[PDB]
Amino acid sequence: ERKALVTGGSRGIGRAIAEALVARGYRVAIASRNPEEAAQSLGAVPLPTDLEKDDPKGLVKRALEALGGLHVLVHAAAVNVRKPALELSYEEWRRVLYLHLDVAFLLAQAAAPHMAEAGWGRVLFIGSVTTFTAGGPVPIPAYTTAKTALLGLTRALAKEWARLGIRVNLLCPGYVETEFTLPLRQNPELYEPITARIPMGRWARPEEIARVAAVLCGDEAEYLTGQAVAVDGGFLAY
Amino acid sequence: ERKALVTGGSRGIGRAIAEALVARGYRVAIASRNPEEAAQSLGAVPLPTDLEKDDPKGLVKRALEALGGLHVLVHAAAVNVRKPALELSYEEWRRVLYLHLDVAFLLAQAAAPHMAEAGWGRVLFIGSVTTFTAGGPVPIPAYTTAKTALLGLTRALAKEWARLGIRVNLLCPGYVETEFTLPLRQNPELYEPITARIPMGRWARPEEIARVAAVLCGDEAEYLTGQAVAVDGGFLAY
Amino acid sequence: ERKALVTGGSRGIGRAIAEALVARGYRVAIASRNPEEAAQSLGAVPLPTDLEKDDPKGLVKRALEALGGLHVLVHAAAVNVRKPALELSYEEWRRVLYLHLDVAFLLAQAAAPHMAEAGWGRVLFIGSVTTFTAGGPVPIPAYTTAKTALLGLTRALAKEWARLGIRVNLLCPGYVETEFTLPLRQNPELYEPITARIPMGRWARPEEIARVAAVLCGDEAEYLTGQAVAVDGGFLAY
Amino acid sequence: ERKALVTGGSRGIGRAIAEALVARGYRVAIASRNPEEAAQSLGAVPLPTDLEKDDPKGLVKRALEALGGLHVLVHAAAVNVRKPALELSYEEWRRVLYLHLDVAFLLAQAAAPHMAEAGWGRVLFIGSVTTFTAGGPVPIPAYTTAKTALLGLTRALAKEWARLGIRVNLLCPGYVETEFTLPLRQNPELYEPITARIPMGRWARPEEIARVAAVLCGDEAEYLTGQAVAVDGGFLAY
Ligand SMILES: NC(=O)c1ccc[n+]([C@@H]2O[C@H](COP(=O)([O-])OP(=O)(O)OC[C@H]3O[C@@H](n4cnc5c(N)ncnc54)[C@H](O)[C@@H]3O)[C@@H](O)[C@H]2O)c1
Ligand SMILES: NC(=O)c1ccc[n+]([C@@H]2O[C@H](COP(=O)([O-])OP(=O)(O)OC[C@H]3O[C@@H](n4cnc5c(N)ncnc54)[C@H](O)[C@@H]3O)[C@@H](O)[C@H]2O)c1
Ligand SMILES: NC(=O)c1ccc[n+]([C@@H]2O[C@H](COP(=O)([O-])OP(=O)(O)OC[C@H]3O[C@@H](n4cnc5c(N)ncnc54)[C@H](O)[C@@H]3O)[C@@H](O)[C@H]2O)c1
Ligand SMILES: NC(=O)c1ccc[n+]([C@@H]2O[C@H](COP(=O)([O-])OP(=O)(O)OC[C@H]3O[C@@H](n4cnc5c(N)ncnc54)[C@H](O)[C@@H]3O)[C@@H](O)[C@H]2O)c1
Repeated sequence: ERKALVTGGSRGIGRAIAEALVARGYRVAIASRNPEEAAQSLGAVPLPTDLEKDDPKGLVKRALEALGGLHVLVHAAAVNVRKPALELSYEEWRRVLYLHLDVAFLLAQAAAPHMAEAGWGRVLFIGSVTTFTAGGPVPIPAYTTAKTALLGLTRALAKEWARLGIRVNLLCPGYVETEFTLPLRQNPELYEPITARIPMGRWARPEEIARVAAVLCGDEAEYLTGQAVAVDGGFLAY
Repeated sequence: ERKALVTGGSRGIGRAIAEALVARGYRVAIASRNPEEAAQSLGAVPLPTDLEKDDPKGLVKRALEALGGLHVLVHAAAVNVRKPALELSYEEWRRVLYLHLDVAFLLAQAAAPHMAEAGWGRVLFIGSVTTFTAGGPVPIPAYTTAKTALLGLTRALAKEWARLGIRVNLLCPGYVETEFTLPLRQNPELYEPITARIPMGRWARPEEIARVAAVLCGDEAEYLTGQAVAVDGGFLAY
Repeated sequence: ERKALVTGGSRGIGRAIAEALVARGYRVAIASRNPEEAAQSLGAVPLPTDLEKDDPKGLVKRALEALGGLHVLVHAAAVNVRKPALELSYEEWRRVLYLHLDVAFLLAQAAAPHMAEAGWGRVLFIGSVTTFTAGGPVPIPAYTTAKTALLGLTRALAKEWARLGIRVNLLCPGYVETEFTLPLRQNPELYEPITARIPMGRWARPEEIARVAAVLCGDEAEYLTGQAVAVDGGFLAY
Repeated sequence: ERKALVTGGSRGIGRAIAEALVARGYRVAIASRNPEEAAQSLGAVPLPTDLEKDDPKGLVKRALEALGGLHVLVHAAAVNVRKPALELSYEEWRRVLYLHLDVAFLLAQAAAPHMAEAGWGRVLFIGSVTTFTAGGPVPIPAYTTAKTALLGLTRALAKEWARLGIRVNLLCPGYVETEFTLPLRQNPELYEPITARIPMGRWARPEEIARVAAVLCGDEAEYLTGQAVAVDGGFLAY
């Protein structure tokens, strides 16, 4: 019955979220460049797309048609350029901000009318501990800016769409074991100082993050909107 | 199998949380001055106590004995003195801070060893939108101070007990329909300006708040600790 | 002796900041489309530019040449498209994000080497109460997103440039009497609900905001960096 | 002309603040157990008191009489019990909360009428990075709770007293070189992991913190109230 679109649903956190939603009985479509294999394994509809180039409006239209509706949107598609501000080019800055922020806006804007028609919707953007900090030993100014910007977008859309039955929140994972953060794990000068600040003493498994994502995509969030929810093993609280 | 103690479990939010936990299969004990009737209706163990006077350590000991263990602690017992700072006496200030904050510390401190023995625990303190604001048109300086203090306590205990398998979080409800907030609802100069700032356009039902409380008292919060989670219909985001 | 560039220095807050810096003995250059008259009145160097189109790098180069150095950067140039998310076009979204955020990054990136050479620098971005909220009754999703994004950029640049002697902060004014907010003041449904939330009971004068801006552009901020400083008459605290 | 009372004014940050206020032409009184020597060196009026036992109301009365008025209140008196929550006794918990929080409330409550009579006042509470975190490797749950509670009190009093001409803020210093933090500096396992997170790469000198305190005790803060201002060398932003 609930129809969901998960971008970045072929790997890591996005895949875990798609998995959790399927487990809840949702009909799910995953979008990535080569989603076929993961979709078949997952029991989801594959929607091939390059979100760094393709019109987000088109993906939402394809999702609506493929699923027979659209109630949930999760934007997990990931990219990054880990360079200090003085080294980063404007092109690289825009590449990161476009996929993380602009596409978030465009996807949500396109999906909202469908959720409104159903009188129920859930938009879940993915933030980071960098929504509240600058990444510590890691040089990620563009990413930090984009993930913090998402909290403003979250509040803004939540405010405007609340009466339409749509809830908009920002899931902020801590340090999770996925391919995206391999560079962090392979550099002791990055991994050790960071992990020393995680009270639980370990990084998260994608499925542990997805447990909370599912909640934010369900009836549990009926009165929860315009908020960031950090699932970081205690990192920010340290 | 999971054993839970819910103070303030005979009415409002606390009762709704106790209800939600029983629905999850948890064995629950509710503590309030006259919990008998609610406990029988709820399917919970009654633990009569006046938390404004009785040693919190004693209540935890009684809960452990009554339930055959203790994995979850929810402190919802409520009181307030709605007077401006210049009118408030030190006694009144202490009355509010004691029940909301000191008792939170004492209950958690007493419960932690039991959760640690089990290798799994959940502590849920109850915050407020006043954990982030001063209550707007309502004169509640002591309450605001206590609910904000709880976020510091939440971070502190989460940091220290993470390795013991205990998660500590602060559920921050927005404006909820309970007896505690009747004064707000019966004064147009309070109710209208506040409600105009709630994007969803309505106050919450206790059960809607409890849906999230249950999550924070379950496996969904395995990697979620030291955080405030606001369930306010968009109020803070407005 | 300290050389400062203030974009948006011909009117409102930017003009007040330029004024305050000149009062501190700083040599100031103001940038706007037609800065001549204000510059002459102010005792500042005029730098004509259209920051919605002209390469930010070029403006910084011109400022360095005009002032004989560059130690302080204040980005106050303003624009907005007050339309709800579902009405806003991607072009309009980009127009707001470009001037408020992208240009902030580009200007700071270009100015940093000059501040580093001097071993002392101050970057002051201008945030808003929308860095922490969604603007309440005002439909400003793009602006909210940009002003919140600036806090991430502030933290990121502050972290990377601290050792170079540069401090980076975000001054977040509340509701100020300038031409930019005239639309808010001329609509009772906007002005009254907002002002009712300002404890001081009145909007700010640009010079009152500039008093704090000057501090963040001086030696007082030697150990203050990567922070937002809200000057809002108590609005956020309400 | 402006009269100020600085508790904890004989050493460290409090002394530096008293010094900065005297430099601004304020008539200052410092309160500590043995303030005589520092007061004479400082050019301030000594007010002997043990704030862990003596009625705060009495100190304010003595300050009013000694200074011929009272416009500014800075509460820097310090104490701490660095023990984990499970080791900490309720007495120790109360000792920390009383001096840091209860006394802050009592002093401000007593001073407000004097500031109101003058139509101008400044209350400056002292927070910490633990107003936003749990202290990292340092076991300070009571202190963390108290310093976070102060932000709630700050917002609450700022809201209620804004119309009286009083501004109330929370100065949150990072890691400062004073006797109070010697234990941190003498333990490599504490000092190194903490300092590695300070972008500026060094701890602050008390006078650097006082530069900002003075601003919050002056006309610069005319429109700044109910806020925390962190002066931490970039620690929180890291
Ligand atoms: N890994 C972490 O520790 C961590 C922490 C906080 C936030 N996040 C956020 O979580 C989200 C998921 O990241 P992850 O770690 O699971 O990454 P991942 O590398 O495991 O997965 C990235 C997904 O995005 C997809 N993708 C990449 N480029 C794409 C494109 N051009 N078009 C469509 N899809 C594309 C991939 O195919 C994949 O399905 C991101 O928004 C990321 O910034 C991750
Ligand atoms: N109602 C709201 O809108 C709202 C919003 C944010 C936070 N909260 C918080 O939620 C919690 C619950 O409040 P609520 O609105 O459900 O209140 P409520 O009046 O509905 O219930 C209060 C509970 O505390 C109990 N209680 C009162 N005094 C007690 C004592 N001395 N010893 C033991 N138990 C005692 C009552 O018997 C009852 O079970 C509180 O911590 C409150 O501050 C409420
Ligand atoms: N007015 C408020 O209540 C308020 C509140 C919070 C934040 N702010 C922020 O403060 C800053 C200043 O706004 P303000 O209210 O003083 O506005 P303003 O209208 O008074 O001044 C705007 C300045 O930007 C300049 N400008 C506009 N377009 C430009 C362009 N294309 N190129 C170069 N300069 C251009 C103007 O010429 C002028 O000097 C902005 O960043 C704004 O978002 C304002
Ligand atoms: N040192 C830091 O790195 C740091 C960081 C953040 C916040 N703070 C806060 O700054 C404030 C000042 O601390 P500090 O580091 O300058 O400490 P300090 O040890 O240098 O000075 C403490 C002051 O409090 C006084 N004092 C102690 N007990 C007293 C009592 N019973 N009655 C009256 N006065 C008493 C002392 O005599 C002294 O003047 C405190 O509120 C502290 O928690 C300090």
